[PDB]
Amino acid sequence: PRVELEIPEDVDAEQDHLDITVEGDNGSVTRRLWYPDIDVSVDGDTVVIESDEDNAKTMSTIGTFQSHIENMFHGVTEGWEYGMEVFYSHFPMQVNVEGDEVVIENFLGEKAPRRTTIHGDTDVEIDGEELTVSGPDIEAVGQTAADIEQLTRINDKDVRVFQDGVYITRKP
Amino acid sequence: AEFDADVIVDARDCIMGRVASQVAEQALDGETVAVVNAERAVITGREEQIVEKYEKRVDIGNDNGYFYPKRPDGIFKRTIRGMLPHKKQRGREAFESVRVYLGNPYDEDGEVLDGTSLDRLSNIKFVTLGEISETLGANKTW
Amino acid sequence: PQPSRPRKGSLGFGPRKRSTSETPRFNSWPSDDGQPGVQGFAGYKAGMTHVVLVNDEPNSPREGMEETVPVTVIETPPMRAVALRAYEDTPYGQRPLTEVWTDEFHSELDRTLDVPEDHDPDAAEEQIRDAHEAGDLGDLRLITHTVPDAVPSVPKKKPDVMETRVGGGSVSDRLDHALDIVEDGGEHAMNDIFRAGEYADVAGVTKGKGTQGPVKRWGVQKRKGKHARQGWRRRIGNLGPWNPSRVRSTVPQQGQTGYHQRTELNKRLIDIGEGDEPTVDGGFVNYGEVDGPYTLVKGSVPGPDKRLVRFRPAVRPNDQPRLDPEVRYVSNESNQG
Amino acid sequence: KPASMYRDIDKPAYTRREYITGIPGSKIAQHKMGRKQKDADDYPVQISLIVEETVQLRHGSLEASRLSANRHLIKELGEEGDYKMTLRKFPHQVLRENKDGMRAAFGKIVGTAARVQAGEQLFTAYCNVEDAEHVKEAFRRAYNKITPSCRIKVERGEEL
Amino acid sequence: MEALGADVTQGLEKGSLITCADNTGARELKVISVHGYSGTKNRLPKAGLGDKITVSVTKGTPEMRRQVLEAVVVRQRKPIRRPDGTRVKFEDNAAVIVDENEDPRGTELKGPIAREVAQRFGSVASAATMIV
RNA sequence: AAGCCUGUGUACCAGGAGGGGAACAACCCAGAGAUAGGUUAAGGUCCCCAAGUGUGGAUUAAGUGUAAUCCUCUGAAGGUGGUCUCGAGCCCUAGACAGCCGGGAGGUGAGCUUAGAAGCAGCUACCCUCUAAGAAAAGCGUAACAGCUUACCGGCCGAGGU
RNA sequence: CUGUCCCAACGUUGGGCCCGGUGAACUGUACAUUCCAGUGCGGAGUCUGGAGACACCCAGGGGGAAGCAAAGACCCUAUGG
RNA sequence: CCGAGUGGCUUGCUACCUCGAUGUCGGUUCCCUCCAUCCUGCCCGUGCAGAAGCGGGCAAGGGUGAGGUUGUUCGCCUAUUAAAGGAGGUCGUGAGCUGGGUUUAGACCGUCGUGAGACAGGUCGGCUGCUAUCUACUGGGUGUGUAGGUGUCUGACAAG
RNA sequence: ACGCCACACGGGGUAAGAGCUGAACGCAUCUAAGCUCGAAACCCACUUGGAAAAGAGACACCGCCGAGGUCCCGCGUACAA
Ligand SMILES: CC[C@H]1OC(=O)[C@H](C)[C@@H](O[C@H]2C[C@@](C)(OC)[C@@H](O)[C@H](C)O2)[C@H](C)[C@@H](O[C@@H]2O[C@H](C)C[C@H](N(C)C)[C@H]2O)[C@](C)(O)C[C@@H](C)CN(C)[C@H](C)[C@@H](O)[C@]1(C)O
Ligand SMILES: [Cl-]
Ligand SMILES: [Cl-]
Ligand SMILES: [Cl-]
Ligand SMILES: [Cl-]
Ligand SMILES: [Cl-]
Ligand SMILES: [Cl-]
Ligand SMILES: [Cl-]
Ligand SMILES: [K+]
Ligand SMILES: [Mg+2]
Ligand SMILES: [Mg+2]
Ligand SMILES: [Mg+2]
Ligand SMILES: [Mg+2]
Ligand SMILES: [Mg+2]
Ligand SMILES: [Mg+2]
Ligand SMILES: [Mg+2]
Ligand SMILES: [Mg+2]
Ligand SMILES: [Mg+2]
Ligand SMILES: [Mg+2]
Ligand SMILES: [Mg+2]
Ligand SMILES: [Mg+2]
Ligand SMILES: [Mg+2]
Ligand SMILES: [Mg+2]
Ligand SMILES: [Mg+2]
Ligand SMILES: [Mg+2]
Ligand SMILES: [Mg+2]
Ligand SMILES: [Mg+2]
Ligand code: NA
Ligand code: NA
Ligand code: NA
Ligand code: NA
Ligand code: NA
Ligand code: NA
Ligand code: NA
Ligand code: NA
Ligand code: NA
Ligand code: NA
Ligand code: NA
Ligand code: NA
Ligand code: NA
Ligand code: NA
Ligand code: NA
Ligand code: NA
Ligand code: NA
Ligand code: NA
Ligand SMILES: [Sr+2]
Ligand SMILES: [Sr+2]
Ligand SMILES: [Sr+2]
Ligand SMILES: [Sr+2]
Ligand SMILES: [Sr+2]
Ligand SMILES: [Sr+2]
Ligand SMILES: [Sr+2]
Ligand SMILES: [Sr+2]
Ligand SMILES: [Sr+2]
Ligand SMILES: [Sr+2]
Ligand SMILES: [Sr+2]
Ligand SMILES: [Sr+2]
Ligand SMILES: [Sr+2]
Ligand SMILES: [Sr+2]
Ligand SMILES: [Sr+2]
Ligand SMILES: [Sr+2]
Ligand SMILES: [Sr+2]
Ligand SMILES: [Sr+2]
Ligand SMILES: [Sr+2]
Ligand SMILES: [Sr+2]
Ligand SMILES: [Sr+2]
Ligand SMILES: [Sr+2]
Ligand SMILES: [Sr+2]
Ligand SMILES: [Sr+2]
Repeated sequence: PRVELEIPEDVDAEQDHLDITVEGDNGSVTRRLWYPDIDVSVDGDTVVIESDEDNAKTMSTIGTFQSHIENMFHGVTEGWEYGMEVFYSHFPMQVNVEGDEVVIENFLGEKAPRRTTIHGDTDVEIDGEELTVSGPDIEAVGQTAADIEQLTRINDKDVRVFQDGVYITRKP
Repeated sequence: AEFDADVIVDARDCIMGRVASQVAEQALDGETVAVVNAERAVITGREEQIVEKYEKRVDIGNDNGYFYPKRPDGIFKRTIRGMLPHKKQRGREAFESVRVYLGNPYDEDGEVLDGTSLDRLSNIKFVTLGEISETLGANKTW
Repeated sequence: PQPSRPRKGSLGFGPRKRSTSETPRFNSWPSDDGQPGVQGFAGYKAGMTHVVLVNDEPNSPREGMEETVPVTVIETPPMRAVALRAYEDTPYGQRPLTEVWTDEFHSELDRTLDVPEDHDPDAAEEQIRDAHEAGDLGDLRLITHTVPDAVPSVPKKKPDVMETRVGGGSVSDRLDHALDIVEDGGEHAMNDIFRAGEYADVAGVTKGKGTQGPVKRWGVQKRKGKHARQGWRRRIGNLGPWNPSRVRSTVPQQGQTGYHQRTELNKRLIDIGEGDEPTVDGGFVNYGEVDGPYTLVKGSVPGPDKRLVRFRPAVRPNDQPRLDPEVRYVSNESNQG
Repeated sequence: KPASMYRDIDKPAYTRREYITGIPGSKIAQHKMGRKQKDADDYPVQISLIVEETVQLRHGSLEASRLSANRHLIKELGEEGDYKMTLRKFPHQVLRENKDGMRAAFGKIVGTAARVQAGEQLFTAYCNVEDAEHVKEAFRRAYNKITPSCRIKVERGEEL
Repeated sequence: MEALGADVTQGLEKGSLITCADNTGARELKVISVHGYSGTKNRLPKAGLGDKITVSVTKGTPEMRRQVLEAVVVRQRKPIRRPDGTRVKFEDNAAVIVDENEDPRGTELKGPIAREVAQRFGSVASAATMIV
């Protein structure tokens, strides 16, 4: 099979070997698209994903590569953003960005600061009880958002009563 | 330290077992063989089960001993030994006229033996000898 | 149902054989951080005493109070880095590339080595720098030796030679740092490397006890009660089960005990001085009188009096350093009595 | 006692009651279920449970499977739902157990079983197109209580 | 437990008979167990100055005899080492009966107590006539 | 149940070599004077190891498997949108399947029961208007309302879907 | 009451170890540097597959040689005592 | 309930191996192992507020102890404990120990027998050989190989 | 020894598990390719042995008519020979 993705005018995509790079006004993203017998190439104004095989496993990856590339198109132009709300009940939670990692202090009254490093060129902006994670690589951004929510995970006690933590409010 | 090899084989991206099989045959026919870029030789399959097999070989042993190599260096050398009657005169002579190297210490580039090369564009389930050695705990000296 | 019980002795210090070199050989070095510097030193064990110290630990309820502490006195005269050996990184690990020697040699270094009469320091140095350009230079170390002659209590004059790694800033800088030391005469002291209050790892060849049985050597029980009168007193029950039909090397058996190399971790240096402040009245038993450069190590040190011991900056410290501890008293009371 | 002991047909047929005494009663409560006053022809759908391997099924298993199947039909169609089910096999084969070692080993009588050849109908139910999926569910529960793997086959019925 | 501020060589074992240094009515106490202790094969469980032990009353008033109670070791003959190096030893082995909250069951303590025990059990110490 | 016990017919071991089966009384080839050349049998042809890294085609991703027979080689009932292949029925460019947007309206909060019950406690009935649709309501939700959606209709999309 | 034990230590005498002299016995189908598995009359240093293995010598405690020692004293059998 | 299995710890069955002998039970001492996990680590569910639990998953690194009766294994009981898990190694281990039980020769009691005497009943007493040839391992030497010496190292592997 | 001293942290990769991106199947989906995490367990770290590693190693200096070694002698930080 073969699928043709016309690259946006705002964007220009180059590719060597199994690596594809996508650059736009919002940045650039490089990925590796390696799977048996699937050739990904840049044919002038379009990206081509093709293979001589058409079995379920091959069709699966082809459809997967497409979305990965379309997501890259969207990332280098409009960008990707996740919104988060920091909710707490008894202990005022302090969420700050320090260096290349977001730190959370006084979670549930804990003396030790919980933290996590930010993935890639992802940007985390905090304004009160609202957080916004954004960047060109949906992979990196999506993880950073998730990691922040995971950062306040609690297994010891009943989550229904202890609901403190930062949650994903808006998904792109 | 210098090895007058009548043949220099490049294992890069080549199926270890298939190369070994041919290198054994040649050493038994009087050829002095040198396998190069061992760290880049490859073996097909699911990495997790492959590693389990080689890890088991490391754990096995006792006082008598079962010394199994961890470096891609010896893994390949041992693979070859298993295809030679190394305890017989003729067999030990052949095995001893075969050496494996990390990278290529020669000026010539090795040759690729027919039917031993693997196509990375058609295969995703395979592993590198070097990757196995790192997993085994070897000190990446290559 | 036969209660559980840990085995007798550790399986990590074997085989329990006589050591090859009476001079200890570190098998690991500190990490490269601060400025370049020799990562070790050596001295000769003299004996023990105790010192009264002011509790240093900031987390101790006794902080600031008098505290008695055991101390092993080690004579640490100046040593001499006589050469700079360079290692190159190869597919088979590290290998010595070349060495840069000097001209100034101790009058009796020829009791152990065939001292150099003709050498080319720059030729060697050049080969090293070319290697560094190529990016094949492995760590850098100094050939070092002691001056037993400076220690009256030790009968030997024949110097003990060991190699000590040099760690530091950039390789270029520590390389230069090394060459400087050597060129001079190599003469350096405990001061140059250690400061009282830091933690050092001490290595040494333990006291020898010749052949000893399983009880003493491995810590197995003696026969008990009625069993102790039947003809067996200090022999283990059996050498193993019916199967496997062989004796495993893990069963505690007789053999050489002592005179093994040991590396004791995190030994606190209580004080580095010089003179005779630590000497005991009557003299250290089986040793003599201390009156020169010395070091006070907290606690015990492997080896008998007179043996060579090696110091190294702790490679795995647990506590932060509390420099120059206040020593309010050093006992000089006779050790005979 | 495990069925492994009696599931195979590795012994002569042993059914002659004129030469066998003290045979335990059957645990099978009924062979005709549902509305036994009605005919099988009065139904559009007819589904049978077919045994895929030749075997012996102890009366204890027949009852357990017959039970778990009809018990489901009751729960889903009511104690009088419009359906009828039949267990067509009867446990004729008498079973022994040797419970002195191998001396005079001929076993004492301990039970009865039915011999079923592969491809035979053990159970056959008749229902309306609506209750077709309910009878299929009763059989699924039934074949989980007899030794062999089975096929739930729809004989009279094509509303698919 | 809270550090003692002194090194101890346990001088007692399971089964040892010791003095009950109080006015509870129990004169002799038999050591049965050591709170928080876990030994090793063949090792007779040991207790020393400062430990909380379970005990049975061997000698004393009828009401007290045969009772299984908790207690605190206050004195022992085997030496203990203090921070300044000096060793400290007593004339006998003694313990004081205690309740769930570690308060002495009796009203008065007989004989001297070790200062180290005071650190651990304050209410016990604040009943001591002498503290050495 | 047994490498169990006890029959029966037969071939074999015993008393049967040699070839094969890793080894191995009775499994396969094979019944054998000596010596010599040749061709096969069982079995095998990537190396160890004589002969193929043989050809056309397909499947498998688990190292499944590379294990005729067997005390010896396990693998079961039950389950599987892992994947490949074949058949039947129905829907679909008069636009299907799914997703997204929009609409989801009135008589009337049906009657009854009830202080109240207004799709949704229970009982009965389950009717007709506007219209391109829209139940006397399929599932949550409320003290009861509210609220959120399923059915149902319209658009966007565009090719197979079930 | 105590080293029976916790829990072992040091010491004493005679051996043990090295040297001169004296100088046996048990045991021996052969071969034999083995180890892990397998196989086999079902409990192999010797068969099969691998692994390991440079030779000789000293001291040791006894895991294996289904170790050495005695034609099983249990059990059954004998037209035995 | 019924149905399907895995293990080879119990018991039973069989009679293949040894009757010109493969030393018993229990205990002890010393070594290795298995996981069907008692504790410890990391997790999932809860009839999960918390605390304390109950159930389940990965997981064998380490730990799993001291005592009273009994020859006991097993088991009962006590106080401690994070917990005081189970099993294999000729039911590991007598050319290592012990010798309390079973099971010689002495004796008593009960039951049986005309009796000698018997008991899958109880009870008191009642023996533990050998100088290691080979192999195995723990430690110590002498030689040869690598191919003049001194000193310093490297690290394939190996152990925890 | 009954006395005294010392015996990590941290990295890397995983299991169960928590997730991200994501298709087969326009949706959904932690999984099919890819990825972020995550056990006292695995690897590294750390300690001990280790030129007989038969690819039997490296470096520096001394020496081949003399470097060095053995015997001898006085002794032990060593030791049954
Ligand atoms: C103290 C010295 C004596 O030594 C003994 O008494 C031993 C402890 C004795 O042992 C004693 C003591 C004891 C407890 O066994 C250790 C007992 O069961 C036997 C019967 O007698 C041995 C082990 C017996 O040999 C054993 O004979 C058993 C019947 C079978 C067993 N093996 C094969 C299972 C076997 O080793 C044996 C039958 O005596 C061996 C026979 C070859 C030679 N004897 C006759 C000699 C002359 C001995 O008398 C002796 C050397 O003078
Ligand atoms: Cl090994
Ligand atoms: Cl061979
Ligand atoms: Cl692949
Ligand atoms: Cl003992
Ligand atoms: Cl206790
Ligand atoms: Cl014939
Ligand atoms: Cl494999
Ligand atoms: K016998
Ligand atoms: Mg809780
Ligand atoms: Mg003294
Ligand atoms: Mg004094
Ligand atoms: Mg005990
Ligand atoms: Mg015959
Ligand atoms: Mg060939
Ligand atoms: Mg397989
Ligand atoms: Mg006989
Ligand atoms: Mg008899
Ligand atoms: Mg024997
Ligand atoms: Mg498990
Ligand atoms: Mg273990
Ligand atoms: Mg046994
Ligand atoms: Mg034995
Ligand atoms: Mg014996
Ligand atoms: Mg003996
Ligand atoms: Mg008795
Ligand atoms: Mg008796
Ligand atoms: Na492979
Ligand atoms: Na190994
Ligand atoms: Na004796
Ligand atoms: Na034995
Ligand atoms: Na009978
Ligand atoms: Na014949
Ligand atoms: Na054969
Ligand atoms: Na396989
Ligand atoms: Na004594
Ligand atoms: Na032996
Ligand atoms: Na079974
Ligand atoms: Na025993
Ligand atoms: Na464990
Ligand atoms: Na008991
Ligand atoms: Na045995
Ligand atoms: Na015994
Ligand atoms: Na004995
Ligand atoms: Na980790
Ligand atoms: Sr070939
Ligand atoms: Sr050294
Ligand atoms: Sr080392
Ligand atoms: Sr004895
Ligand atoms: Sr054996
Ligand atoms: Sr039969
Ligand atoms: Sr079934
Ligand atoms: Sr081929
Ligand atoms: Sr083909
Ligand atoms: Sr068998
Ligand atoms: Sr089979
Ligand atoms: Sr199945
Ligand atoms: Sr001996
Ligand atoms: Sr497991
Ligand atoms: Sr747990
Ligand atoms: Sr038993
Ligand atoms: Sr009992
Ligand atoms: Sr045991
Ligand atoms: Sr006895
Ligand atoms: Sr009895
Ligand atoms: Sr009796
Ligand atoms: Sr030779
Ligand atoms: Sr996962
Ligand atoms: Sr060498």
